[PDB]
Amino acid sequence: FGNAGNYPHHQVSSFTFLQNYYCMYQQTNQGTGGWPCLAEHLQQFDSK
Amino acid sequence: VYIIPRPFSNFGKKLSTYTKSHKFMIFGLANNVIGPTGTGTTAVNRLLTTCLAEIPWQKLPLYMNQSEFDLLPPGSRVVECNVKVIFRTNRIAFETSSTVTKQATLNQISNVQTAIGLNKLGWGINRAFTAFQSDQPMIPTATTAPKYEPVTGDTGYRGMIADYYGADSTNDTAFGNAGNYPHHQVSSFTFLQNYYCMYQQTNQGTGGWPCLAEHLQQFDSKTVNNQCLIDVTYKPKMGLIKSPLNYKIIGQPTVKGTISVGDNLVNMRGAVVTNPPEATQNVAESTHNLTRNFPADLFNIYSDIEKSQVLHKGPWGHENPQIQPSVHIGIQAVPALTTGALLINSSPLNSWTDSMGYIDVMSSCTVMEAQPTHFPFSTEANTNPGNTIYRINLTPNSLTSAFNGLYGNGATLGN
Repeated sequence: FGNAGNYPHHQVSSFTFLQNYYCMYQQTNQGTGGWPCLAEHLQQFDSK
Repeated sequence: VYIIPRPFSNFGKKLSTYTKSHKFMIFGLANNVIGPTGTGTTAVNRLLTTCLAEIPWQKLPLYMNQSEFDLLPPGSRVVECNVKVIFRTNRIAFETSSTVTKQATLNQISNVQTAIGLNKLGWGINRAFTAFQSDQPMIPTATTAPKYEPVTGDTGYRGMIADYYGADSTNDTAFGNAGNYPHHQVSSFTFLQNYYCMYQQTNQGTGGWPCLAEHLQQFDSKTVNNQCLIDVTYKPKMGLIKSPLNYKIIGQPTVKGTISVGDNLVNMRGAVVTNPPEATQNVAESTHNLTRNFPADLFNIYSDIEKSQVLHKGPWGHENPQIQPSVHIGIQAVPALTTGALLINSSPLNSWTDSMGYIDVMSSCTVMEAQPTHFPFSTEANTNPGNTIYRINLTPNSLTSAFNGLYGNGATLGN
């Protein structure tokens, strides 16, 4: 509420971020072979 | 009647396919002020340079990675393999600096240029990776052995393979906040580390710079933009890419009565051949050829990492007692360098605006094979001399494509 505190955003159009991005896990020795291929599981367009 | 039906062992043929979307980047290397002899060995010679970046559609890794290669059965041969590229776009700098010279501009005039056969077929050499210049830094300076495999003066740079695929779940040098990334596997741009140029020395032979311009096409980039300008393919004349199949020694008389000599009067040609042009001259050349014929069967590869080994081996792998010739075509994509707006006083043209092109390239190939066996207790895959395959060995490199033709590749190492 406040000049400056936690805003109704949605209720009054506001941008807000998508606070999570995604990634892949993998360790070292208890199992191993390389980074699989994301590229063949998500499509890419020329944005514009 | 009643025929008792014979046996049969039909060994099937594995036939795979591979693809990969590489995102390559080129720079508009300023029509490369020719660099004199890259080596203190050929010292008096030079390289007229182009920005024509080289797409390695001949080095196995452009198509498949470690494993896929790794797992190919013996006798595995690449059937055909293709590349198509799209001028996804190019980017040119914006001088803020006013500095120098180079007047700042929102203008932009750039132009793509592609070319095919030149490489192999014409009069040039792929000599790249380089060593170069400060602002108005697109012309370059140190020639160098073209890099496909990884290079190192103990520190190392490169790894085509690893550039596209990253390291091993354990390998240190990569994996890391900051070390050798899976790129391909997770879309990344990477550069086309080789550009192409032409060699030529001074006095033992002479007449001027031939005309590249009439051996590569040029488009107004923006026009050709986001449209694919490459798509040529090669069906290697002989692409046995894994150690061949061993013919087994279990027939009968003399052919295993003993391991002696079993030779015979055939009256048909059966050995690989050789041209040795005797260039000798006194003000423009005088040549002489001498066909040399030679042997056959020892192996094809070893280090296993000889995936970074060449593709079409038409000049050395004679399959069975016979013969043949030919070279994998070659292919280049790029943008002629954007000239600085060097006002008034430029009456030399030598100021060059940094510009980088993002070319989108997809590579694919087939390679396939069988795993037959004709002997009941024979261990390995096995065939017969009927084909067995045969290599032809030599002291130095066999056809070292990293140094210009005479159509086939001379077998000696340049620069």
